Parts: sequence; structure tokens; C-alpha cells
Amino acid sequence: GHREEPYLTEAGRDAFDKFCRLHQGELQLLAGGVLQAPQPVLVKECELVKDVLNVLIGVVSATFSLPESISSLLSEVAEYGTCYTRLSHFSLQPKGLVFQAFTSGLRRYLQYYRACVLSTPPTLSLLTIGFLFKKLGRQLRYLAELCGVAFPTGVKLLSYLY
Amino acid sequence: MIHELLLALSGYPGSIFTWNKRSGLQVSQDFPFLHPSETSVLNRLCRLGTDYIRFTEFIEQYTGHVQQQQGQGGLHGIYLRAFCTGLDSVLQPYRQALLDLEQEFLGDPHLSISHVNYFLDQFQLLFPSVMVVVEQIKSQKIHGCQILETVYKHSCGGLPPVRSALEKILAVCHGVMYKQLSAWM
Amino acid sequence: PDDRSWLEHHVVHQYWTARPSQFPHSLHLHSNLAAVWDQHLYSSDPLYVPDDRVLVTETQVIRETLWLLSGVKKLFIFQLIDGKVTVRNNIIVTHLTHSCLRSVLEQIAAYGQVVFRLQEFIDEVMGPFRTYQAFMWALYKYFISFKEELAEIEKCIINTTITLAIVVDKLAPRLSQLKVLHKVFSTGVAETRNVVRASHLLNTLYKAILEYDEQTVSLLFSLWVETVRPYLQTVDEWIVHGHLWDGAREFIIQRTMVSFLKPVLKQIIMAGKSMQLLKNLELDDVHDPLLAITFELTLRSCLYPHIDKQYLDCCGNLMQTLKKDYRLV
Repeated sequence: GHREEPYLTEAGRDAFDKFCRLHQGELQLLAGGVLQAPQPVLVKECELVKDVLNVLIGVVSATFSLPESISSLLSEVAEYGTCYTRLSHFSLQPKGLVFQAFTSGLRRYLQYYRACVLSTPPTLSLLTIGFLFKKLGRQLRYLAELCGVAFPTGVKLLSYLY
Repeated sequence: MIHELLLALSGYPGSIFTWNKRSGLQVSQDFPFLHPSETSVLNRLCRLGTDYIRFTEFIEQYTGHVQQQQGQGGLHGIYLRAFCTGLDSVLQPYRQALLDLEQEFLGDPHLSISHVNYFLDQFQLLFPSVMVVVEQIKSQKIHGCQILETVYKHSCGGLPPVRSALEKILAVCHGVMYKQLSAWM
Repeated sequence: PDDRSWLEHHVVHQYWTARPSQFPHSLHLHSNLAAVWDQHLYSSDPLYVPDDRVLVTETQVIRETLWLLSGVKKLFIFQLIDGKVTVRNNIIVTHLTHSCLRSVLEQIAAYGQVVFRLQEFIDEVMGPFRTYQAFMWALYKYFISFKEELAEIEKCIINTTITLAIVVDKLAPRLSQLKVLHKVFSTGVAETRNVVRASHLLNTLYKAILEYDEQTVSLLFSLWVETVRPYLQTVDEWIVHGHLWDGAREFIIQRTMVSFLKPVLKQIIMAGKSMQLLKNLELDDVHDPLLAITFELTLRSCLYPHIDKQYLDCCGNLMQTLKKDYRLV
């Protein structure tokens, strides 16, 4: 035998990063070197799994600030966390009494969201985490349009939510 | 090409699949190592991801984005919202099939591309059916209860996946009509 | 170097691009046959005729043949000039003298045209007739399992000894089966209104099963069921709901003749007209258990009791409610 030497279309995650490097090299030749992207390899799948597991807590690894195509995947699961933190800052305050009861109900929903993470995944794959938090994430972002982050308090709230 | 196909079909366009609104997803297909054989199977695979993008964009665009700010029944209203709620749950086996492909790739990455095309070939007839269903409602400004007939006359076809896929969405749009009838009578 | 080496070594790429291919081999005629034949031709004073056949190795021919027999297009080998796929005569392996190659690729291109025309017919419905649609669906249902068989054979090439003559006898119980659908649809396109173009279509399968009534009959019957599916739905709808509804002539009845339901057609029409006169004062779910328990002749004489007893009940109930309350007697 001398080994038939297979196609490149049946190969990837090692040929993929190589072929992406070749594509970037052709593009940087055709531009003249005025493009300059960092980290063409990294981040992997499982490290991003642990990172997005940390992102749903409300903390970051300082990747955001207020392969490389996965950022095109990452942003839509990124923009969920950026509104989720923006609700907990809207519950940082201990106001109306009906407004206090309203905000304690919002914190009781945040407790559900904090409980779903670290209890469902025993380190599942990335796209499963994204797909499970697709039908749930837009529902959470809907509540950011519901809440203030003026915003009504008292009767002007009690008829508005009614 | 292996992980990149999944990245593209998930609804996030890659660095090889140039996103356009007049060609959808399309490969560059000008590499100095291009094979003629890979072209046709890629041209077949791009269409389903292109349709999936518009479906998810439609459902996000018109369900859960207002708090009751005249209104139209083929852009807003409860019957279109019921249509989108049924729509997202009908696309769940597409997602589950995409989850099934990655396990096969992790078992061994040297798998044929025709196998992946063979897997996607059952959604391949259903997706062009539902595109004209959303397009007719959008064009003809179809208001309210007239949505209910529109899918129902299109469920007189003979393809089994089209009938079984449409019936769930029709059940949700029936459920809201039952919900108003429970109060009015 | 770095990326071009990973390409150059591990990817095949030489022959489907403009590049002279280099290939080591074990010389000495038994597989050096093309070069020995060229040496004899040049020693016999041709004069020159500078033939340029670039080169290919043998196994790549096997996989491109399998992709053509699948039904996908756009391959390097097999040029086509009017829609009929033919041999590319620009190639040599290390043997086959360019004449045995030209014949064997022609023989498999003959089946390539069979699968290519039918996938073109299947494409012209995928981008409204409702019996043609069932016919192309039957062919699609055959084709997906067929492509599964060749696709699993292709995976065993990546891993036995395989050549061209092995895979043609391996696909023998299917390439014999493919030739029949090239004849049933060609008479289904050879022949204005949709209803005559549906009736002469539906009579072709019903005749063609009885012609061969081993394994070919089961193939034709499995296509027959998926072609007769709309008509059964319409006769059941005409029975239970008491009105015939067409998509502008979807049936031969207007509220020439097919031989599939002819020996009970009289029992069907008096079933429709009786039920609407009853409305002024299921059957798929019994046909489908009948397939569980001479073939398509007496077995179809077992379908007819299901509609006949149901009809006797309908017309007898109309008779009963006319002999009282507007009592004729």
C-alpha cells in the first residue's frame, strides 16, 4: 500500500484552521496588510463552554468590554448576558411599596435564571447551550424592554402593568 | 469545511460562506485547490441555512418585541404570533439533526459529504413549501382569520412531511380562536 | 512549505487541474500497459501524432463514477455536450490503452444519462398537479435509499480490493432496477388538460404490474401505491362527505375511463349522488389494513367489499327516509 491520500473536504478542525490561515494570507496579500486580526486559533469549544457558563452567572473573563468566526456565533449569546446584568443593576436598589413588590418579583425571576445554569449542564456542547437558550433568551430580553433598564411607579405603574 | 458547515447551518455565516441577500449563502469557490465534485453538494446545502436565517429572523422580528404601542394582521396581531410560535417548534428536528451530526464528526472526522446531504434531504422538500406560505401572507396583507384558511388550503398536498409539519402551527392558530370563543360566548 | 506542503502531500490535487501528473509504479508491462502500447506505436512510425492524455490513477475513477451514478453533477471526468453524459477522452491511467477505458466509461455513462434525466424531472417539481407530484415522490423515495447504498459503499473505499468491474456487479441488483423507471416515465412524458395527462399516467402502472405478474414486480408495486395515493383520498372524500371536489378536473368524473376502478365505477357514482340527496334531509383506514393481509386483480376484488357494503348502507338509509316523511308508497 501507498495510502490513497484523502480529500480535504472530508477533513477539518485541523485542516479548517490551516485553510482559514491560507484564506487570510490570500486576503492580506490582496489588501496589502492593512487588516491585522488577533488570535486566528483559540478559542476552542470546551473553554468557550466554561466561559459562557461563567457569562450566565453575571461575570466575565474580561473578553468583552462595556478559529475566529465563532465570534459571529458568540455575539448573539453574548448580547443576552449584556442585558441580563442590566436587569440586576436595576434590582441593586433595596421607591413605591407596589414598586418594591414588583422589583422583588423580578429578583424572584432572576433566581430562576441563576438556578437553571450550573444545574442543567454537565458540560454539554456549545450549540446545545445556544439552542436551549434561544427560546429562553429572547424571552429574557423581552423583559428588558418591559423594565426601565423614567419608569412608572405607583398608580402610573399599577394601571400600566394592568 | 467540516466544523464550518455546522457553523454556517446553525445560522451564523462563516468566513467562507459569503452572506448576501441576492445569493444567500454561497461559497467563494475560487481556491487554487478546488475540486469540481465538492461544488454541487455545497450548492445544494447552502439553501437550507439561507431559509433558516429568514425563519428565525421573522420569528424574532414579529413575536415578543412590542408591549402594545393602524395595526395589520399580516405583520402583527395574534394570529401571526401564533403562526410564529408554531413555526419555531416545527424547526426543532432541524436543530436536533444538526446536534446529531456533530457526534458523528467527533467519533471520526473522515465522513463523506454525501452522507450529510443524505441527512439533510428530508428537510429539503419541506423548507421551500413553507417559504411560499410566509411569502403569500406578507405580500397579500392577509388579515386575521384569513391566515387560518391559507395554510389549510396549502395542507391539501400529498407530501407527508408538509402535512405533518403544517398541522401543529394550524393547531396553535386554532387555539387562540378557541381562546377568544371561550370568553365571547 | 507550511500550508502548501500540507496541500501537496495529503490532498490528491494534480489531475483535475492543468498540471502534469507524476506517479510512481512498478513498471514491466502487465500494468505498465499504456506506455508499452505507446512505445510500440511510436516504434511502428506513426508519424508523430503528439497525443496528450494528462494522467489519472485508478481509484479516483471509481469514486467519480460512483458520484455520477448517484445523480449529482459537475465532475471533472464525464463531459457532456447536449445533456447526455459521455466519456472525457483526455485521460489515461497506466493501462486500459484508452480504448477499454473509452468503452467502460461509456457503459456507465449510459446509466448516468438514465439517472440524470430523472433527477432533472425531479428538479422541475422542486423549483399543483397532485398526481404527477405523487409519481415524482415515488421516484424520490426510491432514489434516497439507492443513494444510501452507494454512499455506504463509498465509505468502504477510505478503509478489501476494489476495482471498476467489482462495483458494477455489486450494483447489479439496482442498475437492473433503474432501467425500468427510464421506460415507465418516458412513456409518461410522450403522451392539454390535467385529467387526461393523469389518467393515461395512472393506467400505465396498473397495466405494467400485470405484465410481469420475482423482484421487479415488488419495485413496480411500491411505486404504484405512492402513485395511487391521491385517488383513494378523493374517493373516500366523495363517499363520506357526499360531494366531489376537484382542483379544476382532478377526477375523470364530472359532477376517458380508467381500468383501475372501472368494474366498480358504477357503484361509486351512485354513491356520490345518493349522499348529497341524503345530506338535504375511514375507507383509507380499511384499505391500508388490506395491504397487511392474480395480484392486483383478485386482491383488488377484496377492496371492493369495503366500498360496496358502505354504499348499500348509504342508499338503503336514503330509501328508508324516503318511504317515511314524503312517503312514496
